[PDB]
Amino acid sequence: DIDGIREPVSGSLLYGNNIITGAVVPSSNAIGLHFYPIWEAASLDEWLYNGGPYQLI
Amino acid sequence: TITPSLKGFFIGLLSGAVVLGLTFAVLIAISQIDKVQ
Amino acid sequence: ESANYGYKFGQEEETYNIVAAHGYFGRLIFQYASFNNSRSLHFFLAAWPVVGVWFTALGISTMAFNLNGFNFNHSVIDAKGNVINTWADIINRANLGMEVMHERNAHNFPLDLA
Amino acid sequence: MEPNPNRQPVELNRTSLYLGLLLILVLALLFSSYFFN
Amino acid sequence: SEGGRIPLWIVATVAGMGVIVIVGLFFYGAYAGLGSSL
Amino acid sequence: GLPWYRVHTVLINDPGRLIAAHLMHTALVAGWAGSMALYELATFDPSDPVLNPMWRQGMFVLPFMARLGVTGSWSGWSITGETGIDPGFWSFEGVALAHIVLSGLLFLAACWHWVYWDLELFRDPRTGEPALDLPKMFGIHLFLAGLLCFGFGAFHLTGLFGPGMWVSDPYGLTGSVQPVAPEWGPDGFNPYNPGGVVAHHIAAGIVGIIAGLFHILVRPPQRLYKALRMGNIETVLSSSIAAVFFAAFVVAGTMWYGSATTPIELFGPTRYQWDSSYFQQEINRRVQASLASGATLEEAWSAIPEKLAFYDYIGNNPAKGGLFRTGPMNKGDGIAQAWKGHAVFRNKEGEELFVRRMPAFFESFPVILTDKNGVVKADIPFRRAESKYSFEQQGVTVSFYGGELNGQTFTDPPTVKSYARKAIFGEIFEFDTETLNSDGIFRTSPRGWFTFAHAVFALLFFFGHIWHGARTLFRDVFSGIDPELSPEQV
Amino acid sequence: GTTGERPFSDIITSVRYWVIHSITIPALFIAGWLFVSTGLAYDVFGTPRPDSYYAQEQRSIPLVTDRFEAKQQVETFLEQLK
Amino acid sequence: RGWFDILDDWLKRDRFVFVGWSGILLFPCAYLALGGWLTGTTFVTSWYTHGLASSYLEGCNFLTVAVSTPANSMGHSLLLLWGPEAQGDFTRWCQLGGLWTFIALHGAFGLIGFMLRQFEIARLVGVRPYNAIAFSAPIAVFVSVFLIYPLGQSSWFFAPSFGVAAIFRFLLFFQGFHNWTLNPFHMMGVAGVLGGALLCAIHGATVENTLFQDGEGASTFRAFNPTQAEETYSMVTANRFWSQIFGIAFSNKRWLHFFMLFVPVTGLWMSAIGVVGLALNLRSYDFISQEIRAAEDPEFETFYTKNLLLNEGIRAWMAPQDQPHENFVFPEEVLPRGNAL
Amino acid sequence: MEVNQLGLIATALFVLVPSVFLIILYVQTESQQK
Amino acid sequence: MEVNQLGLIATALFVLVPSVFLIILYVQTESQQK
Amino acid sequence: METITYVFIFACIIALFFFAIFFREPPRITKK
Amino acid sequence: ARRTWLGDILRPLNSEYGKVAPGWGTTPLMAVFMGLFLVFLLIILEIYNSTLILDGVNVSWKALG
Amino acid sequence: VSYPIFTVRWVAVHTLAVPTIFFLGAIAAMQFIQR
Ligand code: CLA
Ligand code: CLA
Ligand SMILES: C=Cc1c(C)c2cc3nc(c4c5[nH]c(cc6nc(cc1[nH]2)C(C)=C6CC)c(C)c5C(=O)[C@@H]4C(=O)OC)[C@@H](CCC(=O)OC/C=C(\C)CCC[C@@H](C)CCC[C@H](C)CCCC(C)C)[C@@H]3C
Ligand SMILES: CC1=C(/C=C/C(C)=C/C=C/C(C)=C/C=C/C=C(C)/C=C/C=C(C)/C=C/C2=C(C)CCCC2(C)C)C(C)(C)CCC1
Ligand SMILES: CC1=C(/C=C/C(C)=C/C=C/C(C)=C/C=C/C=C(C)/C=C/C=C(C)/C=C/C2=C(C)CCCC2(C)C)C(C)(C)CCC1
Ligand SMILES: CCNc1nc(NC(C)(C)C)nc(SC)n1
Ligand SMILES: [Ca+2]
Ligand SMILES: [Cl-]
Ligand SMILES: [Fe+2]
Repeated sequence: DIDGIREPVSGSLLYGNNIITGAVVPSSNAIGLHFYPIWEAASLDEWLYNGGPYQLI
Repeated sequence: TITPSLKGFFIGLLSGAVVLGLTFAVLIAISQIDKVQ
Repeated sequence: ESANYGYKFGQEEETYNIVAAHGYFGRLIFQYASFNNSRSLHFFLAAWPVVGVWFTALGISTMAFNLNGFNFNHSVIDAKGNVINTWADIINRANLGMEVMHERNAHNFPLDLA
Repeated sequence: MEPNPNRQPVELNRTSLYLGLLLILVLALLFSSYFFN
Repeated sequence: SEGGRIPLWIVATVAGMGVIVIVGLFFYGAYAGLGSSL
Repeated sequence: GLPWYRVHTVLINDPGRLIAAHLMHTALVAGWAGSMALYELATFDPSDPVLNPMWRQGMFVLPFMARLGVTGSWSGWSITGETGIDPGFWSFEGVALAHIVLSGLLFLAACWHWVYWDLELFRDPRTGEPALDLPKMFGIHLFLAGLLCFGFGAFHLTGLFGPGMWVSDPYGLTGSVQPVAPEWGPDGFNPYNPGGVVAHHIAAGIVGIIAGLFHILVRPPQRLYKALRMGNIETVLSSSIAAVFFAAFVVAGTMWYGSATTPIELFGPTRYQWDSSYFQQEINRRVQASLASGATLEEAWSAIPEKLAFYDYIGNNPAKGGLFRTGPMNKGDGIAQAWKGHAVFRNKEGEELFVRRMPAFFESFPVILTDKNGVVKADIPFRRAESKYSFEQQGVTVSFYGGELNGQTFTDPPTVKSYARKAIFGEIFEFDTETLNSDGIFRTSPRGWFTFAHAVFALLFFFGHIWHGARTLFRDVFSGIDPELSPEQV
Repeated sequence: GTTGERPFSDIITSVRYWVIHSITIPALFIAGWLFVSTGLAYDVFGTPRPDSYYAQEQRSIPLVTDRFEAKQQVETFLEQLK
Repeated sequence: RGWFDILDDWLKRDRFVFVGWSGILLFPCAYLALGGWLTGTTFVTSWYTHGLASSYLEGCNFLTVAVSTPANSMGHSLLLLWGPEAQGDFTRWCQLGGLWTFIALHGAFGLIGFMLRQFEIARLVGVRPYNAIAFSAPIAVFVSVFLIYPLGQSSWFFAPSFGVAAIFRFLLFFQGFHNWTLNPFHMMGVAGVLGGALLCAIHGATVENTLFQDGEGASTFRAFNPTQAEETYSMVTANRFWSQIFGIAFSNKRWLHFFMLFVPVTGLWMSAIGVVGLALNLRSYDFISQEIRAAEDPEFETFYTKNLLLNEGIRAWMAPQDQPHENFVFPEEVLPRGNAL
Repeated sequence: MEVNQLGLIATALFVLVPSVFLIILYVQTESQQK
Repeated sequence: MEVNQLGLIATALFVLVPSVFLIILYVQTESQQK
Repeated sequence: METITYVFIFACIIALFFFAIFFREPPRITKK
Repeated sequence: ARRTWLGDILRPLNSEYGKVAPGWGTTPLMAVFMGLFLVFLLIILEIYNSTLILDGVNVSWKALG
Repeated sequence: VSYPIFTVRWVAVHTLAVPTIFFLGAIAAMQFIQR
């Protein structure tokens, strides 16, 4: 949910993308500039939904 | 026969040769005015 | 035979005639507009892109605080006040299309301040 | 028959193999998306 | 009348200011001309 | 030893194996032709020349065979759509058959010329070493070409001793193979006049025969033989390529803009016909004529031949499509089945509205309806919040004349809009999307592909010319340079 | 390192040079200036004057719409101006 | 010997600005092209052509000025000063955008002449012509983009107009209409130009910081032997550096330099082919598998679908004043727009 | 998903064929005596 | 017809792969000096 | 099927990387 | 070498190898057709481009039968 | 040395030098046009 409006943008191969379209999506806008380390989420499921991987990367 | 655009073609075909002319004229001339060896 | 073999890793002298190089290039344009100093050549070779990209990076870092590009929208106007378009305006339309369509559902208000 | 005297041997060094493959593979990573379209 | 007489460094700083002047006239023209917006 | 990209230099002066090579290539190009044919014959559907002609089926080779006469199949059918015709031996099957054999023979020939590479004919009596007198060769070959060029125009295109060529009216409705009489007048230089294709080959053929002889007799002025490093085959190449890519940039232009050589009934419409509403005007012209002779709107439009209406559909515009949108035009919008009919839109007041058509440039375009004076009267809104022209608020309706939907009218907004949404592409048709499992995304016609392919190859060949040419004028400095330090001081 | 031409450096310094160009340069300048300031340029290039894009009322553009009768069409566009 | 060899003699004479046979073609054109631009940029307008002010005389600045293309009515007409259009008249020619085909066609020959020059000068000086091979790349770009492209479209009107801003719209257009950024060939293009500007920078620095000391000064520039001899920088040290920081490193200056010719020339060649295809509109616009899933399933969203919507907006909001000859009228209600904006 | 059927084989042969080419050479080079 | 989608690629790689194998060897054998 | 093809090529490029860095032809000086 | 029937019969056609004409041979005569061809192309080009119109020659799908 | 004046270099230099100043003059004048 890149834009923080609960409208998930899937950007990975296994979820319908190809090399050209696929991408790692930016952290949520709900998050803004806040630090979002994995240990800041109730779960990974929550972390992958708010674009946690983006920051770690 | 010889329509307006046909006349223009000549005008450009003639105005073209002239340019090639004066150019090779001037050139061939100045060329033959120095080159000693 | 591959023209490449004509070079051995760990050579003492040079593998090309930098004087013949300069000789040709100096004649293409004109002598003083050509390098003969390999060191000055290579400095330029590095200086140019690095300096240019430095500015491009400062551009994105600068437009990160909303100091954007030149805005010549409706600059040239005629004797009555009518707006005479320039290519700068045709560019604005293409920009509006992008503005007006990006992030469909994310905006709730008039001005895009974010 | 006479052993034709116009032949030379052919060569491809290891580095060229690598440079080659790097090109083939990435082109493939670049065009596969459009092949599957 | 040849052979350098007018000192180069002066030919430059003079031809130089001379350009900052014309190129500067252009920049002024940007807030007044037709390229204005007013 | 040799870098991979030079392995073929092993022939630069082995006339024997050079011919062995060139023989194998011809074999493959001939072979390809034969089998590309069979592939089309195994998949081309002759069931309908009106709405499903070769150019809708991604046929590429089949058209070039009709342009010169071959228009039938041993199985009975024929390109024009006739029956009972007897193509004889020269049917598409025949042509395909022929090439496959010519290929097998050129193969065997390539083998023989490879093993017997050292024939004396390639050794110069004087130097006793391999050599080919290019200048005389060129003269000979050029003689044969013009001799053949001549014959082609003289006997084939004229019908004297041959079929003729494809000729059609101004709106690809009548096309066929017909004998064409020469044309030396001025209008014979008009790309769209068949007579010019005949005259050309007869004249150019002769000029070609003369010029050949010249070159078979007169020798090359020393000055030139030196300048153009003749007697160095790798220069014959640099020049040929320059010619080959010139030929290419030209065929690409005549395919895209159209000419008596790339007829629409064989390669498809032009992007330019759609641009200038070419066929739209021919239809109207006809419809208004029928109304003059006191016919009804139904009768007028019903008179309009399906084939004609079909050319007035943006889905046959070669300018629509994509680079990786593969296949025939049918994998796109589907196999055309029938013309639904002319759609006339009107609004509550009876006023007749008009659908703004889709310019080739646009992948997607909006539905806007205006009257004769171009005033926007109705449209399909994005943000309904403040729509003033919704089909609903305007009572827009649609009526059809001639075709499947002839005589019918539709008034429920959705259905009206559906058709309005279609009007955008020109004449509305009925497609069979099942069969080919179409996706509904426009693909380009053979006219389009041939054009793309040749424009690229040409532009690519330019580079070859510049490369080989350079490599001919600088053979000496190849491998590197050497000594002195002269530069500035003549 | 040399050719026939007289080393720019020498020329850009020769009082003769300036004696010539102090006249020539401003000459060319004042000429072009007048080219614009006399309105001549506008006619040499058919370029509209601030008061010649549209007719008083019209807000439409004088778009040339057909090649061959273009020049003719352009002339008529000048007709509405005034 | 004879007038020809005397004509030659003169031309191939080593002056300040080498003329040569080639010059007979280069200079006439090259100057006319540059001249016509500089002329239009300041004097000719694009009103009768695009309904646009395009010269200093009208108020445009160095960014907004330009020599705009001819009307769409002209089609692909060569628009000769004395042709059916202008009819010998000069001012009309100017107003019908005759100056475009002028700059275009002239500059075109000028690029031929120039490459020939390289070829001619190379030969004289006795060096290999790899400077000419290289320059094929820029020719291809100019040829495919300023000629082949519009030759495939409706007319010269859709070719890039000569000017700074007037080129940016050419860019925006291609995104919006051809979705050019998604094209395999444009990508290769950039990989080459971007990758070429890397070799440039990287090689330069590798040399300047891998130099031997041949002087006692800090400003090591003077310490260079214009007259060959030893390598001025440690090719052996450079090899070890990169071999330890990047893992891979050159070790054959002959190859390292050929590579530098290849990368950016190949890149531009590819970017050309992509455009030669955009001429026929045979673009790389969409991915069918993506569109099909987006149709049936409303919750599927990729950065790709997102982009396509940006294109729709570009096309809808630009088309009107960008294609005047189409007398487009798009009611406010038909204009695609997100919420609020 | 809804991809092209030939995409797989087009990509496979696009990688294999030329790679197999290079490899044939490199190995035949590599094994040349001296 | 109604065949297997992978049949084509299964047959292609089944022929290519091992053929490419043999060929790599034969050529590297063939080019061994003396 | 597509995913597999994309990952495979990627996996192949990384393999190449390895061999290129660690199995290059040692770069020899002078003698050659 | 290896002579052959066909080989001998064709032996003449390929033998005058380096044989060149002296000086500027036919060059000038050639430089004229060359210039003629150049003008010929410009014409047919300009005709296709409708820059050179000629009543009688109508460069469209029309003028067809 | 005894350098000449009118040379090939001179011609070129002026073909660009002369027009330029003429334009810089033209443009400098435009800065005052208005409405
Ligand atoms: C030379 C021109 C040429 C042209 C114009 C055509 C045109 C056409 N063919 Mg044909 N064909 C050709 C040669 C040609 N073919 C050859 C040599 C073969 C033998 C393999 C075939 C075999 C063939 C078959 C089997 C079929 C066709 C079909 C068709 C139609 C296909 C529509 C399509 O999907 O295109 C698609 C166009 C492309 C995918 C081109 C994209 C090329 C890109 C992806 C790669 C370029 C390579 C590389 C990556 C570049 C990198 C370089 C590096 C230095 C950077 C079309 C009219 C079809 C048909 O008849 O349908 C009804 C059909 O079934 N063709
Ligand atoms: C039209 C005829 C033609 C002919 C007879 C040649 C012949 C030759 N070229 Mg040349 N070339 C041509 C056109 C032609 N070229 C064009 C149009 C270009 C511009 C792209 C080039 C660019 C070019 C370069 C840059 C070089 C040559 C070189 C050579 C020599 C290479 C020796 C070799 O082992 O090849 C080796 C070929 C291969 C190992 C395989 C290439 C595999 C890929 C790229 C393509 C596979 C294509 C496919 C099977 C079918 C293509 C069909 C075609 C119509 C598109 C050879 C004498 C080389 C040279 O001068 O060496 C001294 C060299 O460096 N050429
Ligand atoms: C768009 C950016 C770009 C520009 C402006 C540019 C410019 C130039 N490159 C040259 C050379 C080169 N460029 C090369 C590789 C490359 N060049 C690249 C990109 C560029 N190269 C790239 C990406 C590559 C990698 C392949 C090489 C290998 C060379 C050379 O050897 C050559 C050189 O000598 O280096 C300095 C110079 C050739 C001079 C000439 O031929 O005059 C003759 C033609 C003239 C004078 C005018 C006619 C040209 C017409 C078409 C232009 C009209 C343009 C208007 C006047 C202005 C337009 C306004 C714009 C805003 C659109 C020239 C200054
Ligand atoms: C071309 C060129 C160049 C150029 C340059 C220039 C152009 C310069 C200029 C300069 C200048 C132009 C300068 C100036 C300076 C100044 C100063 C340093 C000043 C000071 C001042 C003061 C201190 C003041 C004061 C005052 C007053 C006046 C008034 C009252 C008050 C007061 C007191 C405040 C160069 C060399 C680079 C190089 C080569 C080329
Ligand atoms: C021996 C013999 C025989 C037989 C024969 C045969 C049977 C043959 C065949 C043949 C064949 C069967 C052939 C084929 C060929 C083919 C070809 C030649 C192909 C080609 C291809 C290509 C070239 C491709 C490419 C491409 C691609 C893939 C993609 C992109 C684009 C392009 C196009 C580039 C007989 C009985 C007569 C007798 C005598 C002997
Ligand atoms: C040594 C050859 N001369 C030479 N000169 C120049 N001059 C410019 C201005 C392009 C940097 N460049 C090069 S290539 C970096 N070479
Ligand atoms: Ca006023
Ligand atoms: Cl969103
Ligand atoms: Fe270097």
